[PDB]
Amino acid sequence: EVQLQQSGAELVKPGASVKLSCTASGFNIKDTYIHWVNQRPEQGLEWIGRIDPANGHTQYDPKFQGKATITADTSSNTAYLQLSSLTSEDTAVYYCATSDYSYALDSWGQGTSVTVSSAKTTAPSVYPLAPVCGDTTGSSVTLGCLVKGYFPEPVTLTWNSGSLSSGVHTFPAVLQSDLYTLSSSVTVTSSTWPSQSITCNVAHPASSTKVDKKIEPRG
Amino acid sequence: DIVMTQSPSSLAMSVGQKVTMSCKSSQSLLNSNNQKNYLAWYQQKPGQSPKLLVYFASTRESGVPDRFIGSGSGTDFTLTISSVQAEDLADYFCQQHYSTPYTFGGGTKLEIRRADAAPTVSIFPPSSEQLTSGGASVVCFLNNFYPKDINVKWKIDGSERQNGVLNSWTDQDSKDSTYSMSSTLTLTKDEYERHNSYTCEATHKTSTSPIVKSFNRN
Amino acid sequence: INRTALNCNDSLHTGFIASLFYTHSFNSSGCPHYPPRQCGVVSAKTVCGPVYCFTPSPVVVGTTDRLGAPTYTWGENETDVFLLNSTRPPLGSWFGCTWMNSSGYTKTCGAPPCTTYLKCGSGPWLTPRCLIDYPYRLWHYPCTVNYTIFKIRMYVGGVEHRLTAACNF
Ligand SMILES: *[C@@H]1O[C@H](CO)[C@@H](O[C@@H]2O[C@H](CO)[C@@H](O[C@@H]3O[C@H](CO)[C@@H](O)[C@H](O)[C@@H]3O)[C@H](O)[C@H]2NC(C)=O)[C@H](O)[C@H]1NC(C)=O
Ligand SMILES: *[C@@H]1O[C@H](CO)[C@@H](O[C@@H]2O[C@H](CO)[C@@H](O)[C@H](O)[C@H]2NC(C)=O)[C@H](O)[C@H]1NC(C)=O
Ligand SMILES: *[C@@H]1O[C@H](CO)[C@@H](O)[C@H](O)[C@H]1NC(C)=O
Ligand SMILES: *[C@@H]1O[C@H](CO)[C@@H](O)[C@H](O)[C@H]1NC(C)=O
Repeated sequence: EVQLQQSGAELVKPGASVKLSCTASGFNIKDTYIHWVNQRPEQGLEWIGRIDPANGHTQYDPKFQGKATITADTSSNTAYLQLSSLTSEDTAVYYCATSDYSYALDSWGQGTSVTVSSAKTTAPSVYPLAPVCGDTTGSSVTLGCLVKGYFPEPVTLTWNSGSLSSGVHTFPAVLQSDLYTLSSSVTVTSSTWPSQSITCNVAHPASSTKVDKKIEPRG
Repeated sequence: DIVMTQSPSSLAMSVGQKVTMSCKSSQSLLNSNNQKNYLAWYQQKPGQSPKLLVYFASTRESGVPDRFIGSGSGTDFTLTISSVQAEDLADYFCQQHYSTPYTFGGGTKLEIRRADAAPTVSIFPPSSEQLTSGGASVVCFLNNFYPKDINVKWKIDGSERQNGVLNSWTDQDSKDSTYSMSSTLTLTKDEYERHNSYTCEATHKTSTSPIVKSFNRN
Repeated sequence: INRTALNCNDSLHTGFIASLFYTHSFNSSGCPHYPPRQCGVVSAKTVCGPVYCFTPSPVVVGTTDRLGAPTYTWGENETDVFLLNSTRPPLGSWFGCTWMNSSGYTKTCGAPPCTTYLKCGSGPWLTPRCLIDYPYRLWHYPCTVNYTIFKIRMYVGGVEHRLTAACNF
């Protein structure tokens, strides 16, 4: 399973174009085929095309021609996928996968999710969720963190800079009116909080948003 | 285009047991020269990229546990797990690598069956930073319960409220095989301060009586 | 500063160094092999052109001295520059190796003789009918021009290698 690094999440306006990157490390791309696979929200997989970087030969699925052009540059050990005139049904995740003669996709990339919308990049507001003020003291306590009113995806949420791992349930973002909303919850033993500091870290690269929020009891 | 039909669409199995899912093609995948079936099986764990399990119908990819076994020929193909594990939960895709365009199956989602579990409920009244901005959201968490079927009713002063609610579910935990659910009810500051109770009611098959968590603005 | 040793002058008139510039070099009127002797140390006086060496993936070896420090002057000062000796890529650096003599024709090298390649593997030949392709495969091996090439993968020592293989079919 060789490794392939893909470009970042792209927000594209309806009608605009976008090019995706897929860089390969540990091997020469000219000894593989480079495929591009598609997956739309809660849909199956779809093969778009492939390219032989040793001679540039490209095969495509007929339903994607005119919309997708695959290229490869053995100089940078990198292949590309250019999407032209995007619509709402082009919103999906795009993978790049290697292959040998068998055309079995043996190694994939992490993916690049593309969002096609005219909506405006908006930064989230991050709120801390402390337990109810009148509450009995138990064995463990559960804290939360609300990330509301941002666009587009993704955000990144961690507790105590990643070192607080277990007992966390980060819930998938939902969308209302062009604005995502995301929550997380962490559960620790009561002898841990508020004895020790528990901070909610939220990043939204689309708006350069980097925010830390310590959970403090109410009153 | 070769059509791949996968059956069933969903599958639940307890840990340590054997499960089977089937893949069928619209034309033969058997090579006459090669006497090889050009079928591939992929596993996609939630929030991840697909991984190669089996290619050439029955050749297991290096590094894959030997409990995954591909079988079949011609037009009938099955993937089998000798003893499924709590980590095996995934969407399993069969794909033909025979002719262009290479087509995929619908996918078979594998769930894990475990012992019933009660939800741990925690309700959170809105933060102070949110109240100064003009809005108020009440959050209610429902963690580590099983099975996944569950319902939530918000009660304001004992009366049901339906608009303003937004829910979210996590994928099944790859370790304890439980489910967790978030439910956020959103108001305006004056609508929020115009009421007292706010109850988050949950009904689950693990209890005949609904689980109630409430607070007061006191 | 590059470090590659070319000492080419075809006393017998091969026309071998005429084969580095193609659209023309494709000539092999006479084609009418793999078993060698284990790699020792050659020195640039005997070499012309690059010195390819097979890990599953092809690699060129650089000029150096008696030790490992490299030369950087195109192999010319009693330049014992190519330490082609090793056991096998599970343990050592490569299976076997090929470079072109100034003769105009060259010979290969390989590990002690006897999938099955990582067991019985010396030269670039995976099987009797198949070799590994490198940019100078046509030059060092001019009778394999009609072989059909295809992509293949191979696991060796825990790392995956991606190869282009040429075969007589
Ligand atoms: C690789 O394939 C090429 C074909 O593109 C081979 O070149 C051709 O080889 C044939 C061999 O039968 C030549 O035909 C014969 O040539 C002899 C001597 O000229 C003649 O006496 C026979 O009557 C017959 O015509 C042919 O001339 C030659 N060239 C072309 C353009 O076809 C080449 O030999 C192959 N190389 C290897 C290593 O297999
Ligand atoms: C490299 O080239 C040299 C000269 O081109 C080869 O030297 C020949 O060696 C044979 C011994 O088998 C002598 O009979 C010839 O007279 C030599 N040719 C000369 C001196 O011009 C040498 O054999 C080549 N290397 C290999 C490995 O074959
Ligand atoms: C110069 O030396 C480097 C060493 O890494 C080698 O890769 C390269 O092929 C040599 N020659 C040229 C023309 O770059
Ligand atoms: C390729 O195989 C054929 C059939 O065995 C044989 O006649 C021919 O000489 C072979 N060519 C080479 C270059 O080995």
